[PDB]
Amino acid sequence: SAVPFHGAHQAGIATPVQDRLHFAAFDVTTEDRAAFVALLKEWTAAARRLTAGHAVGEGAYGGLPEAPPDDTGEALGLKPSRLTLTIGFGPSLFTRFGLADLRPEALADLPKFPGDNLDRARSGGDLCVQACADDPQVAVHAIRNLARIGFGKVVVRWSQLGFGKTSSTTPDKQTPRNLLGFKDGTRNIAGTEKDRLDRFVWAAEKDGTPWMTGGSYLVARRIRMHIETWDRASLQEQEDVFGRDKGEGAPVGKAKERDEPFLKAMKPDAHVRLAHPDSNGGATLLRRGYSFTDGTDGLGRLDAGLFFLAYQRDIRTGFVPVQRNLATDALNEYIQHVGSAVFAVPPGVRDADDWWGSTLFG
Amino acid sequence: GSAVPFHGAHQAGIATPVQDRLHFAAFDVTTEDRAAFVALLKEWTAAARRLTAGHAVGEGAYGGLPEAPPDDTGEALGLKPSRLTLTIGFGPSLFTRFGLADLRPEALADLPKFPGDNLDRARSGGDLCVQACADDPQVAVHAIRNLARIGFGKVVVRWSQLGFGKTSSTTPDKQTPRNLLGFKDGTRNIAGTEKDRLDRFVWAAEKDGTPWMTGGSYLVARRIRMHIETWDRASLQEQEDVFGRDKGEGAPVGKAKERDEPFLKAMKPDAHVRLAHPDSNGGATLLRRGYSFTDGTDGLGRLDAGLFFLAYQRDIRTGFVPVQRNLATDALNEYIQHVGSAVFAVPPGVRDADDWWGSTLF
Ligand code: HEM
Ligand code: HEM
Repeated sequence: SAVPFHGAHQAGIATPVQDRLHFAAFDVTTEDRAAFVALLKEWTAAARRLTAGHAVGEGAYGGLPEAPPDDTGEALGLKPSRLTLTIGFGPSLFTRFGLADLRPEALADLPKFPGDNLDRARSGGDLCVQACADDPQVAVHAIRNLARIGFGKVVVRWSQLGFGKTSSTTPDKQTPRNLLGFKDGTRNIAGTEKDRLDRFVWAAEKDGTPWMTGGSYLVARRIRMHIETWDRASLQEQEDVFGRDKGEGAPVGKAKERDEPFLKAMKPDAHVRLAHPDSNGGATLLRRGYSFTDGTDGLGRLDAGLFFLAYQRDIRTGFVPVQRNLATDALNEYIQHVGSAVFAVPPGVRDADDWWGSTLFG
Repeated sequence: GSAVPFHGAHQAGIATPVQDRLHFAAFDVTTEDRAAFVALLKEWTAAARRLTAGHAVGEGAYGGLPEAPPDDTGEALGLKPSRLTLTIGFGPSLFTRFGLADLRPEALADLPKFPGDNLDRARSGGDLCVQACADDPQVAVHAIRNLARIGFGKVVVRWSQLGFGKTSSTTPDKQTPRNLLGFKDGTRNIAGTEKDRLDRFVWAAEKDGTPWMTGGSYLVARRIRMHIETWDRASLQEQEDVFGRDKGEGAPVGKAKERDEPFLKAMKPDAHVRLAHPDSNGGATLLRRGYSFTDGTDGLGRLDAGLFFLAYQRDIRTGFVPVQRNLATDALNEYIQHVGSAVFAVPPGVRDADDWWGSTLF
């Protein structure tokens, strides 16, 4: 029911994937480094309470009548619901507070990729908070109260709600399906694979940026799906796009979802074949994304897709080579990348006296 | 994760326990062929039987001819029914078509202008609606998406609204949920067990003057934006004064327990509960069944937040209209704005496997 907040690493990366997401990018409006550090400390105090299912500050009620309550109250009576709060720092943060020479080289700007149609207003950001929980109101409450605590020092640049599986009704070892109807997550780095996490996800001291040791790098892409076009494709076209069948999710020519793929049996521009580590010099990613459905656009089409999140030890050797290799992906006909951001996710909060960003700000 | 029975004298999704998630879609009709529209209603009813039982529509999501699109888009495969209910309604504009003019119920009244309205016409109205409620958002989206696909060329989605969490209750024996202002919302509603009150206030009766509507209800939908910046800087006393209940327990002012009966004379004259209470409106009583929403940011550095208000009633003229008229002096008006609106006639239930949505009208 709760996930420990403290550790060598931030929670919400290798910890079990929760049913819901509220992801928010913030822009910083203060130039005062001391005021920003103060905020990080207050945010960390609030996060400790939130992830344990307690209200922030003095609480949501019972205080002075003439004062606004410290907590806005909409999570009263709810459980912690495995809430994790994961903070990250965008490249643009390092132009402030004299941090320019502390930007990690692994926090690389992404190139323009073919077919990008990025909405500037739903891209970038000085920092992010990823709120994952099994109850979406727990996640929203966390973001709403962090933004309220930060008011005057940060503003919300963009936000995205997402959903995965509903654990109360769906088994844990069942692979969830994305909104194209295919199982999504079969060949991924699991949180149990400590060695693969050290190799592919966690920043190491020898990587060149000491304050990031134990952190990770996050790529976020809001990927719209062209639902109505996809739904008019034949079953064979859909399966040819991925290289797996739709019902079982087995690789072509195999029987079971978890059978290892035979890449030469897939079409040359099939998604799995292009994204597989063997096709990318061994590049391997921790995918931790969520489906979204925001409504319908002005043409009646479903505004839906995948809020893709990938964690890696170095953006240059993780997301960039794989996404570059998708230049000819058969899936490109049915998707469009419309938002993007990258973040350096710092190491964990070690104990009750530590605070978000302490290794960077000291 | 269980199924809610689809057949009955009334449609499910009204008196039914309120499910965690909402996907509401309003459709406009694009065909002038009454026969083709009746055929759609029958095909939609057949799909709804499958969907509410947790089965795929038509011949299924895979295993068909490779060269044909699958009958079901597949993203709900392996999921439980999740208490999915599908509730159809007919908007007043529908009755300008198919020779239905003289069948428009008088109880399906157009709403007057209310002070403070700022209604977006694009996200208002609609020839018909489908309310999809379920505990699993993927199940709800799947249902809307597949109904829309089946209806291609005969209906188009006009607007849609997702609700990430309920703000209503038809089960007073379960915990009352909170809206994004942090107050319990749903304490004094109509419970699904209160058969006499549902007959008096919710279900249309033959004697009311429209026989085809016997057993149905009337639905008002209002999209309400919340000014959370303004609210969140108000004092606790101000917030509690606005409603007439305390924030922590949700008891009427002066009393100890949520479900103690309000003593209205102890509330401020402009308190929401005092103004909305049946005793202040000649006995007018509503079944409220709304959900919270957030659609990103407002572009001004803040989270967007609202309440998608849904009310069912026996006659719009004796339910929503008098109550909302009495809210002209509501203290809550300082913190909300109605920005979308629609009314629908919700026909009687689908009696058995031979029946179909709208059969008593057509
Ligand atoms: C809407 C967009 C996308 C959809 C629907 C999608 C869907 C899928 C599916 C169905 C699979 C096979 C099952 C699995 O192993 O998870 C898969 C695998 C994979 N995808 Fe995607 N994907 C999308 C975007 C991306 C992007 C943007 C990247 C990276 C830049 C990516 C990288 C991968 C990787 C690495 C695998 C595993 C390949 C393997 O090792 O077998 N995907 N994806
Ligand atoms: C964002 C908008 C609104 C919010 C935050 C809100 C909030 C509340 C709250 C906190 C209660 C007290 C607990 C309860 O009995 O449910 C309440 C009661 C009630 N509300 Fe609202 N409400 C809103 C809009 C409306 C509207 C538009 C109507 C009808 C036109 C309405 C009608 C009622 C009724 C009939 C009651 C029960 C009064 C009683 O019999 O005691 N509300 N509302």
